[PDB]
Amino acid sequence: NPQPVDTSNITIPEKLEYFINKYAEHSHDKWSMDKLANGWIYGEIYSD
Repeated sequence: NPQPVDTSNITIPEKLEYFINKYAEHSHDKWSMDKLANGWIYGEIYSD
């Protein structure tokens, strides 16, 4: 039985919000670079 531990009994510290932001630019940057490497094109219109 996969039992992830309960999560409602904890709250995110406020000091970690800046941290969450930073790792999110980290992830966005790596996602941008690797999709550019794979061939995803950058532009001003959304065309899959």
